Amino acid sequence: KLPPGWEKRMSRXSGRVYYFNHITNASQWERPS
Repeated sequence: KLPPGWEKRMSRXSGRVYYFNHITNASQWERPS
């Protein structure tokens, strides 16, 4: 599973997947380990 707080999203816009963290407000293109 994704680590705590992380959600996989897609901007169906560009079709790019990204990840967002609810705890920290961080976002990143790559899947968290």
